[PDB]
Amino acid sequence: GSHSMRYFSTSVSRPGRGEPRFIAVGYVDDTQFVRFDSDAASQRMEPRAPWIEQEGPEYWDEETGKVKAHSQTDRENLRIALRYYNQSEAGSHTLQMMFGCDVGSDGRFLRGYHQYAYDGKDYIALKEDLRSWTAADMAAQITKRKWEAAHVAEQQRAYLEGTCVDGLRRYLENGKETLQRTDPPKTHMTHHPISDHEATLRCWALGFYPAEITLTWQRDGEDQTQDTELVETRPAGDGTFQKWAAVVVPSGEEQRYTCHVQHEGLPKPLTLRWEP
Amino acid sequence: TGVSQDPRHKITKRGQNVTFRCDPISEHNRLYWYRQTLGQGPEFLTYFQNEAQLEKSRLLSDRFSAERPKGSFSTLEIQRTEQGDSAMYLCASSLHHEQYFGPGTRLTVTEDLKNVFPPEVAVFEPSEAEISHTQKATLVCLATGFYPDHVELSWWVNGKEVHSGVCTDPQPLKEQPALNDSRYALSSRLRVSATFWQDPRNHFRCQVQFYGLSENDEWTQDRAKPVTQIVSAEAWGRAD
Amino acid sequence: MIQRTPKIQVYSRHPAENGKSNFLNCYVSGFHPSDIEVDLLKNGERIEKVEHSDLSFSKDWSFYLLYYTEFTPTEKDEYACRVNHVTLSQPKIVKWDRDM
Amino acid sequence: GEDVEQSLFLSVREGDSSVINCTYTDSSSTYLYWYKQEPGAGLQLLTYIFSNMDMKQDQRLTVLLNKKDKHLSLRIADTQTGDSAIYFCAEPSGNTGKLIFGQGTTLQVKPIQNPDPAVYQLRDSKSSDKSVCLFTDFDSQTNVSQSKDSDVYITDKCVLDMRSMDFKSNSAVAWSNKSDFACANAFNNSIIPE
Amino acid sequence: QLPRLFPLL
Repeated sequence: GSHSMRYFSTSVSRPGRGEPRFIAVGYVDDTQFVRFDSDAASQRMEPRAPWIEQEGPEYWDEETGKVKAHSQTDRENLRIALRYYNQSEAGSHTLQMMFGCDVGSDGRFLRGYHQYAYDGKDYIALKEDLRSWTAADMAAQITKRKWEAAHVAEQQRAYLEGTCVDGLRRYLENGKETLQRTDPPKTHMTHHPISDHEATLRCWALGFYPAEITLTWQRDGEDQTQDTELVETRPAGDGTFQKWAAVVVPSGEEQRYTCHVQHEGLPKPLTLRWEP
Repeated sequence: TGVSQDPRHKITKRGQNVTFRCDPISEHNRLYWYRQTLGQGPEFLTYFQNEAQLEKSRLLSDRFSAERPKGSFSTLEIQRTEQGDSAMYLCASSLHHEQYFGPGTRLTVTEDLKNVFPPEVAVFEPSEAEISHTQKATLVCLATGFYPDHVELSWWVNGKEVHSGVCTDPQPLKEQPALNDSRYALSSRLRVSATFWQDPRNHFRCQVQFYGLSENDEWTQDRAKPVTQIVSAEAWGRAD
Repeated sequence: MIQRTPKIQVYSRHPAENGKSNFLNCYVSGFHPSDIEVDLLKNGERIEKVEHSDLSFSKDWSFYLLYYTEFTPTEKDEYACRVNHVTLSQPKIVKWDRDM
Repeated sequence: GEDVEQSLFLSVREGDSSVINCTYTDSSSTYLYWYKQEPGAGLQLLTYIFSNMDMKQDQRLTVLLNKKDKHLSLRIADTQTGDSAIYFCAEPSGNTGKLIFGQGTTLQVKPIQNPDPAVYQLRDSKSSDKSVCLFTDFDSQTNVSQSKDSDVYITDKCVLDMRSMDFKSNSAVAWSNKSDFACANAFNNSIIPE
Repeated sequence: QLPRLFPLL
């Protein structure tokens, strides 16, 4: 369908116990393809899927030099933020950025992303029109005035519309077997009666990709309630994901309700009921 | 605004040391040094991201060092300056991607300061044949016998710098062109109405600004110290 | 700043069948800051051969790790994830329920 | 490995379109500059295009880019004798913002003014003794090379604009301390094609 | 594929 590529930087100051720590990770869709960790021996953009290992010597040396200079830049970025917030150096802080781009089935460019968070909060993000920034506070405003004078957005747009897309298409084509697959969800139902008066109905989606799912309980027609609970989608660790949804009910009342699964894979959205 | 650079000209003895300053535009986190030898495009030397020197080149020798203490102005020390390092040392600064350049430091490295001569200037007055044939008068300025090639030649008419009807030579003439150490010559021309030229209340001054030696430069020869100085020639308008 | 207590799930890559090769997962989601300590526990004792996923985050900028170790379930055996954060005043133990 | 290639030298007539191409080194370069150097010391940013743009117009300047060929070209629609200068194309290199430059194209712009060739002798304002020969109002296709003798100095063709009269003239100068030096016989064998 | 230039805050 439409696919995406996101890199995620994370820098964390370590007053007294060295220079800050930089960790970056690459993803296409819900599938991680590289990693760099500044504390590691290797000092290199390392591969993280068996399909990205086929890219030639140049790719590795190129990517290492960049993610290495990404780290020296987000290093000094922590230093500036300190000063913008007049915070004491003895304190430890966290700068995360996230960027990347998206394409349709036409393989054509769709959306860019370029966002920063300081200490777990939005700082500055490039609008979907890629000419402007949203500043979260009056320090971001300082950044927003420099970046508008610099013409950062015009330059970053060129990267996103260009090298970012080019990258993504190659990965979708070298990695087609992995990245361009739908794994349908395997769906079973457990029942654990809490007492003789009431029982628990758990709706299981296992071993499906990508992560996006919508699991919906209902009784005798439509039912959306906080009587229902959902655990956040979790990774199985083999490249598929898991989710379960539970609902509680009276006894001998198990067929009044059904569970409904939507996923990219399934030609038809399913229904699940309890057989003793 | 614009990047600044001290000093704009430098003459060293071969093997003395030399430090250039560069002040970039306020609030510009990135600073780059290049060198450029005339006839060529600039080669990258070193890069600063505030206080941190994040890139240098193979080019850059042990002898070369740069520093941006305080994240602002930068220096460039060159040690044991050989003639080879005679070059324009340019400074650029950028908020992000757009570099703005300085006016640069033109460095001439000479084996000995007895090779420094200031120019001799002369104005030559126009031909009867021009005046009649064209109703125009051309003066020629001739500056000769100067090393190094650190001059700025201007025309002044009744005390006004003339920014039209002038071409100074695009670049100078070596008296012995084959040798690298050789003195230089340079012409400028000013063309006017032959009626401007005939008015005798009209002053014409040719002016060569030479960039020579310093107070801190040491001179013990039987000759006037070739300091930074203006040397000029004058002609008055003639009814003839 | 902004702090964010970690959500925890402890689970098995596969429907657990007694004496079958499987992987034990501890997933810790939606926490800030990134510093976290995590241990998979056999009964009350600590497994020393655990690996963790590389550090990422979600739309809310909150971090998530996966922790895994190979294992073979036994009907008697009990299996725990233990987690310490700057948000938590004592480390949190979560027992692996086979049905979760 | 390889370098930003452009031409060393380009000649053109007042009012013609000057067109400097270069070929740059890496597709991933998001921006490309033209800088300008006049006689002197000051290197001045002219214009740049982003890699996601075909064209960029700016008064008399136009810039075209073909990312596929890594081909960049600067265009100047009416050309003045003032436009004469060195024009450098410049590409980012690596992960700094650091630039590699072309060798620079010199734009010689020729006056279209009707030639009226002449040599003259000028006398020193202070010493009647000292003289210079001037060669002026000569054609632009005419070129002054330096001397055959080594005691005789000839300067280079140099364009002069008197802006009150809309007038331009190539001109060169020659001199000598030789006793026999003759203005007629100075430039006459130094007249060469463009 | 990564960028070759990153903004300063």
